[PDB]
Amino acid sequence: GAEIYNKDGNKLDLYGKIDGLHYFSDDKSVDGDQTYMRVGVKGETQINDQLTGYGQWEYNVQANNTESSSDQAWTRLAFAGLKFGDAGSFDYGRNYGVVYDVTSWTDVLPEFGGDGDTYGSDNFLQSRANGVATYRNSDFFGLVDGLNFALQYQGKNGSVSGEGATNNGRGWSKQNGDGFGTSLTYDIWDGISAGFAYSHSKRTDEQNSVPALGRGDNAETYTGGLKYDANNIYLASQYTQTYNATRAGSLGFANKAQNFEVVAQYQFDFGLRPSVAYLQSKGKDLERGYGDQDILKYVDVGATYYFNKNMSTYVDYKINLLDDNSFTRNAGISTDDVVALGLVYQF
Amino acid sequence: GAEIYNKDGNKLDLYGKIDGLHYFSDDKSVDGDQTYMRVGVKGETQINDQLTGYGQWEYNVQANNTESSSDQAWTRLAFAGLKFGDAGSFDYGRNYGVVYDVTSWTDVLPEFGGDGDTYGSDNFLQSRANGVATYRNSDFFDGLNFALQYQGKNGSVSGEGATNNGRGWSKQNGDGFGTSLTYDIWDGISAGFAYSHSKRTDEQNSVPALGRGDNAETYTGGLKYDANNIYLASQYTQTYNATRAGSLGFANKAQNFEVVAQYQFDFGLRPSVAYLQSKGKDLERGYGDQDILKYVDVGATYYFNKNMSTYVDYKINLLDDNSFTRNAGISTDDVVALGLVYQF
Amino acid sequence: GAEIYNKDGNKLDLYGKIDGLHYFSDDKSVDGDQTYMRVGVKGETQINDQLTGYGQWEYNVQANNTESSSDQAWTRLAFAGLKFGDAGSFDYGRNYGVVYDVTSWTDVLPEFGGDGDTYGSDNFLQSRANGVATYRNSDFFGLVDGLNFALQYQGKNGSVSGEGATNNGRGWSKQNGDGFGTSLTYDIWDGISAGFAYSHSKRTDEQNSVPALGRGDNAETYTGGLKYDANNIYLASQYTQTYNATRAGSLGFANKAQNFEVVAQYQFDFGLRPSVAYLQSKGKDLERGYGDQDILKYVDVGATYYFNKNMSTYVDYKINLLDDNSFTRNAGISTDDVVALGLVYQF
Repeated sequence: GAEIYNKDGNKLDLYGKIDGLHYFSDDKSVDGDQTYMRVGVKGETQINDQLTGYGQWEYNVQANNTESSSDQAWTRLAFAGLKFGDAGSFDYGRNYGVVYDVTSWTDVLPEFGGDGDTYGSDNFLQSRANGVATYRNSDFFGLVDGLNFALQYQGKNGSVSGEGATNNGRGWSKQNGDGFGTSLTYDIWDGISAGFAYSHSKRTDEQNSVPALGRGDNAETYTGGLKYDANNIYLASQYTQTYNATRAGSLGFANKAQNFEVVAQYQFDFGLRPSVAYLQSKGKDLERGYGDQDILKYVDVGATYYFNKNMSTYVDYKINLLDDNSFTRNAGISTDDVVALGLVYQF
Repeated sequence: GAEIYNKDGNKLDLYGKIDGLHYFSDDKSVDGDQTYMRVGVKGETQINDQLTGYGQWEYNVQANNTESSSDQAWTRLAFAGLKFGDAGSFDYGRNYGVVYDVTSWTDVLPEFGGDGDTYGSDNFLQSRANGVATYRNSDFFDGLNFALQYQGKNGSVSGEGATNNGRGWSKQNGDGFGTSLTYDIWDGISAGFAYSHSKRTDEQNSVPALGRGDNAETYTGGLKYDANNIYLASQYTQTYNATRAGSLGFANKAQNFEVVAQYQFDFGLRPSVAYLQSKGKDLERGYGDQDILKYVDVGATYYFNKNMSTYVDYKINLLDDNSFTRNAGISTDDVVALGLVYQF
Repeated sequence: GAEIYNKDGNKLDLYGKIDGLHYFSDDKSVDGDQTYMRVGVKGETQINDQLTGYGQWEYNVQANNTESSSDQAWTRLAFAGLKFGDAGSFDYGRNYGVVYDVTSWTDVLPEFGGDGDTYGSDNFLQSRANGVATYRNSDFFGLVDGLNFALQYQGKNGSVSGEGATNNGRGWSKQNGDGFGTSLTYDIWDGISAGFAYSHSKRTDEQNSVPALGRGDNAETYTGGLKYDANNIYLASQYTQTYNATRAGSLGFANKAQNFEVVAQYQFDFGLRPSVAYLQSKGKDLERGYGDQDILKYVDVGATYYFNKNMSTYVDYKINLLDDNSFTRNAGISTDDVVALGLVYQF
């Protein structure tokens, strides 16, 4: 929270956290210090009785490498928008894709989970993305309480140079063409919710030529999710079928993929919040003889102790169930277990 | 604005904007998402009845690329200074060159214009620069503002012409100075003049193919009308070895001209029309006289209030594609910009 | 200072400085504009009567290069911690090594001194380091007033690739293995203090193979310091003996080294604060025929004028006493004088 300005209908919210974090793992690419911090600003201005303008900015700053290292900070979110009361809201910039409106229900683990597992950042509309225009409608205007739907469009994010280039070029793993997404969530009963999400994007020419894995003109995602959040109990499950949209590590994309996440949590009155979860990502029809491969598969057990709204500490144990093989080695998929210890100050 | 601290005579101002921006162009180096944000801090402390100290920092953060991209943020401004009441002020750090005291009068377009057009950043004293010492005097000890500015050498990465903060030839400079003078002859009518003289580095005279000379010079004159919901501003600058000729180097001499007309409606709409051109002369490699920049700008901005706005800007590029534009990398396509800005 | 939030027992402090700085030197790697700024956040939350949580973040942003330059900003500090009253405190993240608890007594020069001289940043536990767990006890609980001790542990910070790698790899100069440190300072009077510091770390494989200078499995530092700070007079001395821990420029580490810093200052009532100091770093038993070599040696004279608590200006003159030879030339150690002019706004 930490509202630092609230004068003349203009509110400024300064949020962020400092996370002293350490990983223990046989994977040397993962083991070691993981300390980082986040800094953010939420701003809001009242234009008239029916119109409110807003903007948000979220910045990730790593603190686990030296003062001469490179690329230690990056923007997670940055968008400006207008809210027209019950009509809805629209914003554009770097924001979360609507697919995350459902898959975030399982992104509640102490440390692991979320982007970088079954889905990644800058991975079409599955997570945070560049240049997304998002329309959101709350409670179906004034009709149905708990019914939310969103419509989203994303412009092409092409290559660095060449015919498929845009001003903000990237590598094939983080490219996209013109695409759209839609999400729909409803609370059938108190504490129980169901959600659906769909996204369809054009694939770029470099995605079909540079990597060895993944061929197709369109990336598609079908997502369904459930949530129970009542009586100090949190239960969430999420199943997604992707087409030419799930990353197969360094090697490319999977032609088809089935991702599944499920998590169970309980919140004690004195602050402890133990958590158990299972995540898997099944790839199908891979090129170069890989065929059907496990991209992700692990069981997560951990807990978080909340001192208050500004301080917490946690332990997270990722029990990796992947078997080391040619695919995991060539794609760069980690198969070792990791234990995470964190102490977080939030503001 | 958004002053967040004001206790015991010390004020701290937190300003900035978040700009959801998108470009439409046949030029692939320009087309696509352009979302960025800026965050800044203005600080002021009162030392005594006649002395006030201050510092400012302005930071640009791009938001149009991935979380693994590189060089997405940079400092636009960072300087500390002392104010001697009405007598004037002195400050040092990364600040605008005094040439911008006049050329900023035309830097009022919805999206385009300013640095990156007839002049650039780190381009001698034309815009934001490193290591500038600036003295400013108000009402000339009335209504007449004068500035004297000095900039230390900003050399190469290594070699004889190196400094601790080395750069490439396009953004290098030697020891230089500038001076500016603006006056309001009538209510709402202003005239300005600016001069700049800098030593050029050896790499600027050896590495690029275009531009040869020991000194960079700038002569600028400007007019501005700002009254009755009407804004009119014009600016003419003649440079010598100071206007960039794209990737190829500098123009030996160049004539830049900017003019803009705007109207502010009471309900928030602000349409804008402008014309910009950059004529390079006496270029090497057989180029001779070349158009570096030439376009007509039309657009408008709607201000919801002091914290929220939306704008569209259309750059009608009048440059003809030829050997010079292709080799220098100068865009000749049109650009359309759509933006939604939150300010704090 | 500049506390911007203080509500419901949660305080947020926003600090920093803007330093308009210029160096004059025959050394082209040092001469020119050195303008930079610092921004920091100090946060504190009260959990209960006996427990307080906190976090701090410090960010360095250079302003002396262009808007197209690279790696102009980096994190100096980022850690989260808990205070259990008189029992002590613990924090983890990027923080100062306990050796600096003593050597900071001489880090009081107008511009020079500190990191980059006898010791550097990311240099085992001598200065700011990644992934340090620090326990600190003040006044020996409540029993011995003015007696402070600290115990510190640092995990391995290995290479970018290979067997000795961690997730946050660096080059050999800023690598470390598992290490620990301890510090002890006592205030005999309110202005007279004595301090001791010890540090022991395992060395990485790249530190013994890539550089030409410095061989050994363990890095050690022994530090003792004296300080007088009363009656507008500041006197401080610090002597450190290192083993395979002092950097010998580009060539590697010194097998053993003796560092000495001494500084004398006086504070006038009208704001002027003249300063004189001497710093030296004597290397011993260097390979390739270097033997005993001077790594650092200069006399510092300067002054700082404080306008108030938020504005200051200073001049600092480094009179370099190093003679140019084969070692200084090959290691890249500057032997020229430097004059610094600074104007600082603080918030």
